Amino acid sequence: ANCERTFIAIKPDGVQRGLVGEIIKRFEQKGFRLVGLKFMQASEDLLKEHYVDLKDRPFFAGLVKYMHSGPVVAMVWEGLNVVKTGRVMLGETNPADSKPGTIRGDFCIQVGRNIIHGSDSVESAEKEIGLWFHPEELVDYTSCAQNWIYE
Amino acid sequence: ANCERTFIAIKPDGVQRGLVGEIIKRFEQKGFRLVGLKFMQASEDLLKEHYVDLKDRPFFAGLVKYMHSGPVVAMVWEGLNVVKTGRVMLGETNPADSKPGTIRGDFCIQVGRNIIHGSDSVESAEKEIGLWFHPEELVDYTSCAQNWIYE
Amino acid sequence: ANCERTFIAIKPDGVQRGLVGEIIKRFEQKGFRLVGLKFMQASEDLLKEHYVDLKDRPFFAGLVKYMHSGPVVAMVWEGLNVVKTGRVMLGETNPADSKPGTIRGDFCIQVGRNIIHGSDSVESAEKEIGLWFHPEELVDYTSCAQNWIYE
Amino acid sequence: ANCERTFIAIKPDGVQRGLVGEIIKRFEQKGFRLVGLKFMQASEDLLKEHYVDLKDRPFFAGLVKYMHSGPVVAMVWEGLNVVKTGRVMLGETNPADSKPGTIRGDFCIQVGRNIIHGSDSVESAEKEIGLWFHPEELVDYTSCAQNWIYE
Amino acid sequence: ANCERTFIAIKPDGVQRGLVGEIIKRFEQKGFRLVGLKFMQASEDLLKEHYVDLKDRPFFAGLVKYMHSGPVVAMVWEGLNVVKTGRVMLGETNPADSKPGTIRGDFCIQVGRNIIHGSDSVESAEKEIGLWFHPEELVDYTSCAQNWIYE
Amino acid sequence: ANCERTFIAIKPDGVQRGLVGEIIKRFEQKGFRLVGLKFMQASEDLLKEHYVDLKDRPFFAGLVKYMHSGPVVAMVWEGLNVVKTGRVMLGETNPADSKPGTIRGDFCIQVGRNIIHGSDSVESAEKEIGLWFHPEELVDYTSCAQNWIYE
Ligand SMILES: Nc1ncnc2c1ncn2[C@@H]1O[C@H](COP(=O)(O)OP(=O)(O)O)[C@@H](O)[C@H]1O
Ligand SMILES: Nc1ncnc2c1ncn2[C@@H]1O[C@H](COP(=O)(O)OP(=O)(O)O)[C@@H](O)[C@H]1O
Ligand SMILES: Nc1ncnc2c1ncn2[C@@H]1O[C@H](COP(=O)(O)OP(=O)(O)O)[C@@H](O)[C@H]1O
Ligand SMILES: Nc1ncnc2c1ncn2[C@@H]1O[C@H](COP(=O)(O)OP(=O)(O)O)[C@@H](O)[C@H]1O
Ligand SMILES: Nc1ncnc2c1ncn2[C@@H]1O[C@H](COP(=O)(O)OP(=O)(O)O)[C@@H](O)[C@H]1O
Ligand SMILES: Nc1ncnc2c1ncn2[C@@H]1O[C@H](COP(=O)(O)OP(=O)(O)O)[C@@H](O)[C@H]1O
Repeated sequence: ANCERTFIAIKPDGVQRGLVGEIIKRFEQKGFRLVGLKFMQASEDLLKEHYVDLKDRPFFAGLVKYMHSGPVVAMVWEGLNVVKTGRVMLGETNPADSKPGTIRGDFCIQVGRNIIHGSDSVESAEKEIGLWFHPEELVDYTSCAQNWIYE
Repeated sequence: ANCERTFIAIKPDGVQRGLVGEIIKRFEQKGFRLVGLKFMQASEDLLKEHYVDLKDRPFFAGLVKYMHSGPVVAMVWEGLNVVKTGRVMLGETNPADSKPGTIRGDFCIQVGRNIIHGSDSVESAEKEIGLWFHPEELVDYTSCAQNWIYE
Repeated sequence: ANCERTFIAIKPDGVQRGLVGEIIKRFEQKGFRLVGLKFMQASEDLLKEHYVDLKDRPFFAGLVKYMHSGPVVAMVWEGLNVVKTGRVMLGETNPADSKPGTIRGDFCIQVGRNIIHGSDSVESAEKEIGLWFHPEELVDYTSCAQNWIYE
Repeated sequence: ANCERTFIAIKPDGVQRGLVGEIIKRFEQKGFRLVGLKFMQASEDLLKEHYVDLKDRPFFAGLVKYMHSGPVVAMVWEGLNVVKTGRVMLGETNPADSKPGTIRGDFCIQVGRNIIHGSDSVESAEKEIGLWFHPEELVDYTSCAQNWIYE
Repeated sequence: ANCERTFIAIKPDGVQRGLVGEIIKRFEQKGFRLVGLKFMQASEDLLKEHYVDLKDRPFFAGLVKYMHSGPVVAMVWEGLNVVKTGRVMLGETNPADSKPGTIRGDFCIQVGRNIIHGSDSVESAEKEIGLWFHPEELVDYTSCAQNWIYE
Repeated sequence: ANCERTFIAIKPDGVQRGLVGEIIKRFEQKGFRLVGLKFMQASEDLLKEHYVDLKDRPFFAGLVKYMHSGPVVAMVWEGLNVVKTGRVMLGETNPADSKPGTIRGDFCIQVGRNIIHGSDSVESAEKEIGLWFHPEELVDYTSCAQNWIYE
């Protein structure tokens, strides 16, 4: 098995374009366990604290704005190397550099409207999870298919 | 347009059988607007109240127990006639009576494992939404395709 | 076999909501032949003759305006009962009476934004076919699968 | 649970048009258990003995021919009311009368090239199963999801 | 944003093997705009100017014959890097070097039956675009999702 | 064309997680020809011989046991470079190293539960086909789209 968690957020462009279910499907079909799921308009404070290590950049202002401009689906997924694998499923930050088959590769175009975020490290993951979710919103259960997903 | 809402819950079998994404995708692609989304283990109290109109039924205690046995995905969806046509999308209560193309017709077999719940009326819907969600959890936004979904 | 034809048009909500590829796909996988396919910004004059049998109706005016308000995907499909069965595939004129499985029942909500036009009759189809398409534009070929599609 | 079995055969037109996996997917996603699966060119004798209760009809000659003209996928599926439900999933014999959402409804056109067969009764089922399969080709195992499919 | 254009053609194997709806779908869901769309039985003269840079090559003769041997779906797609990224989406010229996820990598096998043409450059695209399409036939409109597709 | 064949088996996790249809569908849609298909519980003897080149590996006994723990779908697929490009479709041995768009990249997580086997060479392929199938079980037919898949 493995209880490694990651934080995946669907951005407002992802919501606005009706990509929520498709994105969730990709994680389910892969065998990752859904741990947390909420739908929220994320506050400026939250998005600032979240994207904080990128305050120095000339897209940060417009970033926080856009991320506050609509609703986001906040998710926590569990499984073996979710963080790393999840990021591969996502694709490269820039959808022009994301390979076909990937989420960004398949469904979006420009880096500022790249539909989705996912943690870049297990460090980022736990910070992002504590920041977007309350402990009691992370649900624990066992997949019926656990023994067929994991040795 | 219409601001009518319905309550849709994905039952623990739905979550266990990896249908969250699929189900959300059908509501999205139909043009309906996601208003609330949460992942939780429902308390028996909650469930008993949820299903209070059925307290006098042979299946009630089983229903409550089964509904408490795993996590559910609680959702709120908005649109013209969402309640009535949301139920059409779900199929009949019994998956044997649900037609191919409906969520239950396509994805499940037995009545006690019918994967999804939908409000049966506007009155029920609002009772159910108030019971499962706080109004601040319900997100207001306008679909970018609104004018293309509604005259 | 049968080389009967029908006019199917994907209205501008269809195009705007990105249902072009999906709608074609459903006719293809049914095993109908793509006879002609044009992406046209239609005209009011063009629309009126098409909708002449509805000039008597209140909505007519705005329909023409809506039908005129953005690009359409204009198409001809060849096959046995492509007229009649294609209308079963469209679902009812009102998306709220359209069954899940049908194109409207899956992808839209309101009678006035019902994403797709089909031909009510072969009578209407021939009338319709010639108005949007000249014989030059219509294509003729044999489906490599024809023998497996019809005895 | 329930161990009711049915016999589903994909006809050569269904194989030739690449519909095998899609058909199997429909049964899997529904929750039915795959019991038997073989791929075969079916003998005239077998097809005659199989379609025997229809020897009196003016399509029987051309039927047996066509059914022998290519390979068939022979399947056995298990579950609650599989025979009856399987036939609903299939659709009406004539694809012009099969509803969208159904296998025939979605993927074929003419009754002589209607892609698929499935037993019309539990009587037919067991006869067809003994006739197409050897006992040792019917595999017994338990779905990991059995308790989520069945009460 | 970006209103750059590219020529994408679905070769006659693509059309014969029923991949029209699926290919469009993949460009749509990527969030590119359908500029123009014609189903043409192409000409040898037409094909030669297109394939002029390959007149020096052995296969050229038969390519033109194959390209000429059945209907094509001729299309223009508008978007940011629709030329370049569209070629990543096509996969390599040889389907055997095309990655799974790409259109060729998923749907075809042999270099000489590679189902789809895309533009090697914007240089080539403009050259290509004008040859198959006149300005009348090209459509102009704004995607209701444009704001969510590009910052 | 090409009459090269490969052996593909769906491992018991593949069958348990409802991926039979999905997997077959990818081989079909790619243009490859299904030659043999059988559903069976593999004997340890069979499996030990199947995997004889790996008898000296730390994982061998586990592999055999796991492979014996449920039914597998044994298949034979034909086409130009099926062996090599069949493996490209599967992903890397380790699903963590398999790219999105591949069967393992999309559908599984751990190396010991990597859902599918494909022959690693022509020599292996023929050894494997001879081991799992009798030549009379392998069905010869011509795809109706052959001329459209192969020059
Ligand atoms: N040059 C840019 N212009 C606009 N937005 C950007 C740019 N670079 C990054 N972003 C946005 O900021 C977010 C965070 O950036 P980064 O951490 O580099 O990528 P990722 O989100 O893939 O970890 C990205 O999701 C992206 O949408
Ligand atoms: N006969 C039954 N046996 C077991 N469970 C049942 C039975 N009837 C209904 N249920 C469960 O109770 C839920 C609520 O029942 P009801 O309100 O009658 O149907 P609906 O869900 O269509 O509103 C159903 O979705 C189903 O899961
Ligand atoms: N009550 C209505 N209100 C608004 N628009 C309507 C109404 N009825 C029909 N329409 C529009 O007019 C078009 C043609 O109407 P009609 O010919 O009766 O239906 P159909 O398109 O099913 O043949 C429909 O596709 C629809 O967009
Ligand atoms: N009028 C007809 N013309 C050609 N083929 C037919 C006709 N009627 C039935 N068939 C074929 O014979 C098979 C058996 O017929 P029947 O038992 O009536 O339908 P089903 O297969 O739905 O049980 C059908 O699958 C169908 O393909
Ligand atoms: N070696 C080859 N043998 C046969 N046909 C080829 C070969 N190389 C290319 N072609 C055909 O010629 C077309 C154009 O070739 P080229 O312009 O090099 O590739 P692309 O279409 O990727 O730009 C291809 O789409 C393909 O159908
Ligand atoms: N390190 C491992 N731990 C557990 N199982 C393994 C390991 N490596 C390989 N296997 C299993 O053995 C099978 C055969 O191994 P190998 O031939 O090396 O890979 P491939 O399947 O790519 O040919 C794999 O498909 C996998 O299921």
